[PDB]
Amino acid sequence: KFYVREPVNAKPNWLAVGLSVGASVFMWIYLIQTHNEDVLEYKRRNGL
Amino acid sequence: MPSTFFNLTMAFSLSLLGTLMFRSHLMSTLLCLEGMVLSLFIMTSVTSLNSNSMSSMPIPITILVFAACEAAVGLALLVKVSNTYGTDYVQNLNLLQC
Amino acid sequence: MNLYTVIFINILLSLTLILVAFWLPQMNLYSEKANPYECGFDPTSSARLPFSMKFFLVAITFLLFDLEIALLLPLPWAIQTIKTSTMMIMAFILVTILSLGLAYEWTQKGLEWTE
Amino acid sequence: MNPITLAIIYFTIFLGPVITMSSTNLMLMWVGLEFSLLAIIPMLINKKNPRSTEAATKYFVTQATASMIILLAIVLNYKQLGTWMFQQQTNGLILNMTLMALSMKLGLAPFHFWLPEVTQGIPLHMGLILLTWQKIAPLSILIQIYPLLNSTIILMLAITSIFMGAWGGLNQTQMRKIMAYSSIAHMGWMLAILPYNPSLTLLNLMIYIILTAPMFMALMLNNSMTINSISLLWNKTPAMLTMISLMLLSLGGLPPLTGFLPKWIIITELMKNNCLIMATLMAMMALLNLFFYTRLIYSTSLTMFPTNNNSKMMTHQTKTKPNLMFSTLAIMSTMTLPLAPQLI
Amino acid sequence: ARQWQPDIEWAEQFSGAVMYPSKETAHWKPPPWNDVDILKEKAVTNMTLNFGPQHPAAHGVLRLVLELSG
Amino acid sequence: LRYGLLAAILGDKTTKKLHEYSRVITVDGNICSGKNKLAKEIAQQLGMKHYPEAGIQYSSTTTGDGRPLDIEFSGSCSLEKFYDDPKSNDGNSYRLQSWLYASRLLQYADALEHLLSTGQGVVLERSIYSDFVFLEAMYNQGYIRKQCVDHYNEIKRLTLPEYLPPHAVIYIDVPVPEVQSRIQKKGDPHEMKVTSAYLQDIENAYKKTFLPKMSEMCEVLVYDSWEAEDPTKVVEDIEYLKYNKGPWLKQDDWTFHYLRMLVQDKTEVLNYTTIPVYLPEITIGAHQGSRIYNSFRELPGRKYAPGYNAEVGDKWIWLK
Amino acid sequence: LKKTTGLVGLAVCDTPHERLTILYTKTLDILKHFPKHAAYRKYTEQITNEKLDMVKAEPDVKKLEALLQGGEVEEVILQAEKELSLARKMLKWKPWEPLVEEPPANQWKWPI
Repeated sequence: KFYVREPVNAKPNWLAVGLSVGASVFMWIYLIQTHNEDVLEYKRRNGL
Repeated sequence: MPSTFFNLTMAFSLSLLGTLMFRSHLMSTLLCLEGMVLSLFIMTSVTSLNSNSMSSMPIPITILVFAACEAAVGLALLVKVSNTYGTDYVQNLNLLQC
Repeated sequence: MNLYTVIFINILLSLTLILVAFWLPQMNLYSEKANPYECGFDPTSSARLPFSMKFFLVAITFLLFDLEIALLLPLPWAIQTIKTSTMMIMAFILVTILSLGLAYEWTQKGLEWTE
Repeated sequence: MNPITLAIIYFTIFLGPVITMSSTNLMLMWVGLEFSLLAIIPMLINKKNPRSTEAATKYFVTQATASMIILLAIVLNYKQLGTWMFQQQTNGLILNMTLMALSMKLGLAPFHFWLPEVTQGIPLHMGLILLTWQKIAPLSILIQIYPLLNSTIILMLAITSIFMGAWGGLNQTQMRKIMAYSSIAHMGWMLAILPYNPSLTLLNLMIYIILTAPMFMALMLNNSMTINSISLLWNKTPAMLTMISLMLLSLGGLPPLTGFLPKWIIITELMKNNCLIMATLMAMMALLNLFFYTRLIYSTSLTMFPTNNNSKMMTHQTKTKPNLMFSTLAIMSTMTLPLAPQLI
Repeated sequence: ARQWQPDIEWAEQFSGAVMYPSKETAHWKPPPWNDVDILKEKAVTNMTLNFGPQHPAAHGVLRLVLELSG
Repeated sequence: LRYGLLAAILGDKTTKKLHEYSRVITVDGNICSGKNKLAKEIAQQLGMKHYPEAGIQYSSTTTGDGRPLDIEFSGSCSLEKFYDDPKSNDGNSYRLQSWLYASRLLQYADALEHLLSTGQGVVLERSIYSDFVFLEAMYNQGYIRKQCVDHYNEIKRLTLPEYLPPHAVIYIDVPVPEVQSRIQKKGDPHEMKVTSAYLQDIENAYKKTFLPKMSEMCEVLVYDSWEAEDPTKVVEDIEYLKYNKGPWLKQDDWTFHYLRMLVQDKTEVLNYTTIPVYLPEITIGAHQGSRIYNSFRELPGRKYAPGYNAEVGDKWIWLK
Repeated sequence: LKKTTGLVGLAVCDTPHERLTILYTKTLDILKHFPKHAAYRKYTEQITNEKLDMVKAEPDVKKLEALLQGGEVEEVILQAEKELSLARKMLKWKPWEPLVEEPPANQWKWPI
């Protein structure tokens, strides 16, 4: 409304925000899963 | 074999000396680069033939292929250089001193 | 020995003809007879001035195509291979690459001449 | 350039070094080097101005000569040992010739005079590619033959490179030449350690690349190709000043920043191998670099040089050029000393 | 009374082709802002060819002085 | 999708868009020659967009709010002061000329962007190709200095060659006494002080350097005032112009792409306007520059990036 | 529409009637600046008015060409442009003015 030229970032790029947030949560989930799996494997290999 | 290889080594060395010692013309320097390439080709082919190492004789032909590609690039650069400074004299090739 | 002999005889024959030509006829030499020729009127400049070439691009392309002929020439021996699938595939790839390069230089008005 | 030509040339530029690094046969490594040279030349001569043609011709002549000498080394090794890779029993002169020619390709002093001119006569993005990517293929070959190299020759090249680059950077008032001389100095440092521990050469190369790429992006942000031009940063784009300062200091080598770790670890290894005299000289002379970086910092961030009226209009426009990689690489190249143990 | 900030005289130190000047380099000049250099025009000279009179295609008596490039 | 190599490959090809009336037409003439009158009608009849002549506040109007900004932010130059005192010791003359040239450069970039993006021709009242007439008049009078002229010439050398020339150049010729009388009639107190020598130098430039040079690269259409009256005639001449002899004929998709990429980034357009040549008229000085810059970035809507100022009304910043 | 004009270099005009009206009207406008007694003004106005009247009357291109008796309508257009340019040049020259000078006594005498 204010800018004579509509700003390039006028509105959120909903595809971009969704991709970013989904990737972030996916990375966190995968990381915690791998940490648990690796702890279990370490204990198995070293006899607790 | 050994004397021939020594002579080819001297030929390459003389060509390299000519390359490193300029003399006004860039096309002449390109020709010296060619002379070095030819000496190397001959040395490689002689070595392969004398060893009977047929599995290595593709390598010399690749040497020729890439040397020709480089020569083509050099000649194109010459085209640009002449289209600018009117000739191919390397003295005019000194704008980047400053 | 035989190829050397025949080629040396050819060289000697040509040189002998040149020597006969240059040492038999009566020679009268003066400057006007010895000056260059241009259709009756003296030259206006040297013949060693730059002579721009309008086909330089195709000259360099001729270098490249000569080398690709170089890559192709081993085919008569290659076809005797036992890995015919690979040989044929590689030859087809090489010829296709040659053709595509020619097509690009054609469509970019490369084979045309500068004016 | 059209998309097809761009794709082909960039693919060849990417391929060259990949071929060199992945190839076992020395001749195929040489093929990789030749690919790199031929493909880079047109990108250099893109702007089609007299300076561009001058630089392209210089680069082509120098690189072609060096590559022919490398090919001689390979061929003589073939004659000697009936193989296509340097072995433990290859002649010392052959290996020294390979070392010389790769040094000339890389730009080490004394074989360095060509580099600053080539970097000055070409745009900034091609300056980045030349001063970063084109160093990977030559260094790979040396890393592959580090057991065989002559410490005397390598240390002569290293010390001369440090001295010449440090002295050279002082005088220059052109950003591209300054980057070239910084490249020569850091290259002296990378080569100094190659005979002893090549992993540190790789470490220093990666640090140098992460420090240099963002600097070239910063320069490209306004085409600031001179000290005066960069001085106007405080008006044209203020926020970038902190990174420019910190990255310049890191390249200089002040401890708290990452740029310290290369020099520190290299000195550690050199003295472990008893190279005290050379290490001390290099550490001493690597301070003129800090000097002629501090001068840039003075000019840009710690003082406000006279500005221009027309920059008022620039202030009105909007700009979008700072990528994400500038931020990422700048932070990674300045604030990563604490994680040093993982890097070595 | 106010923080001194660089002036034109101070900033013109960092303007020469080389900063620490020398007698040898005193004739150097700063490189052009864009890489283009104002070079002296190359006078393109075209060959001059008589093309006659004594030419098979000149009809006997024409001195068609031609100016040719290539 | 901001124009880039990807956009060009997937589409957005200019030669496809260019039509009969995708041209650049530039009116020209001495002051108060009816330039705006002619240009508005030409554009409206030929379906093209009208571009008012670039002024001191063109950039301020084209960016952000669009209201004229304080002269401190908009160039610290005044045409009123130029007329009241030409030979001012504050460099008003050359500051004005350089600022106006840079503004014209920006407007030319904008018009080229429009033409290449949508293929709708553009009518410009004056062009960077004709701006030098005023500078020549100033120098012929004792107003500005040879060093100012050198700076202007160098900046033009650095900027002008990048772009393409106008398709057609229309010069509305009006004699010196006639323009003087029209200025008196308009009766702007500062404008009336202009000198017939200054106007005569303007005309001499326009007819001795501009039109000769333009004729090489573009179609020229000279008119008198009575011909300029009735735009339909000029419009008809343009309509039946056959276009040749110009750099515009050697362009293609992959030249328009790079020209468009240059134009689209305005800062890249203005890059060489800010070359660090320390001309005392244009050298602002650190303290004043910092003060002005801080105030500007404190102006409403100019603190942050376009789509990021919340005081203005931008929303959803946390996901932008 | 005509496939071509027999004359080489002359491009077929897509809008001949409008082009002809434009040119003739423009020339009529130019001729007003001449003095009324100007013989050029009088004669050229007669000719242009006749041609413009025929242009308005006949819409068919072929029949209009037959009327104009100039051959191809493209050539007629070219001649109209020539007339306009000549009208401007005559305005500059001022040929209506009296004889510049008399010939010497017997300049045009023959046999001598």
